[PDB]
Amino acid sequence: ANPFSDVTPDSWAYQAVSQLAQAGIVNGYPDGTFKGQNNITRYEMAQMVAKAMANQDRANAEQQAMINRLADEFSNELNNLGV
Amino acid sequence: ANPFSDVTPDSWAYQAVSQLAQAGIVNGYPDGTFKGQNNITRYEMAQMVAKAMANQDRANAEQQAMINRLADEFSNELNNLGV
Amino acid sequence: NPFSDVTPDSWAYQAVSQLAQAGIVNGYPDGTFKGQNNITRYEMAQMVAKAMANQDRANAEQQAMINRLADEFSNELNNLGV
Repeated sequence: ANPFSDVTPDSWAYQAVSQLAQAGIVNGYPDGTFKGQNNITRYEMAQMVAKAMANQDRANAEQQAMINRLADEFSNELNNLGV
Repeated sequence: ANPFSDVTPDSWAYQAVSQLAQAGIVNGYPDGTFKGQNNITRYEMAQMVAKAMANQDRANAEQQAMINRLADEFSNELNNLGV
Repeated sequence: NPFSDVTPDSWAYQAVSQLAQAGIVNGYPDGTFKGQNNITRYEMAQMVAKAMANQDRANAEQQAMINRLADEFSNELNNLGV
């Protein structure tokens, strides 16, 4: 539940956002976010998910499915952000 | 407007925050932000505006007027941020 | 304003400095603690919130530092959902 606990590189959600960054759908994230094996806070993840949701129409159907699932997973932080 | 939708370089607000960065009033933003002509999210723009409203003592009369206009234009995200 | 500054003179800046050195605070921008630059209350609060998320790493006085930071940045932490 804690918004500044971590999401780890071995998790589905980390790998999802990292792959959406590979795709250019996630862009504009703080430099070094995907560097090495550093965790990402749920709050930072949610910002990346919110931006992907705004760039949603450019995703393939599989990526749209990833965004949909991420949006559920981070709904509490997304609501905090006004999304 | 979604808080993580994009503000484009043609918008008054984009150009104003870029000018405030050149002047030093907006500082401490992500590197990359004003290099070239890439979009900035409303949420990041709002963080830059909040910073300038904190730094508004540095501003000349015309810059203070710009900042006031910006705080209006991003009032929704500024309210989310607690500004 | 959550984006008003915290200076390097401040107890709070130095405490998060110390906790980052201790490894309790991580994942902050690279230029955060260098060049004697101020930190916004917003970025301070994010680091404090990681310190709370990791508070089981801290000893008694580091916990006391975390507790004091959590009070100091309570408004920003609330806005962040913490």
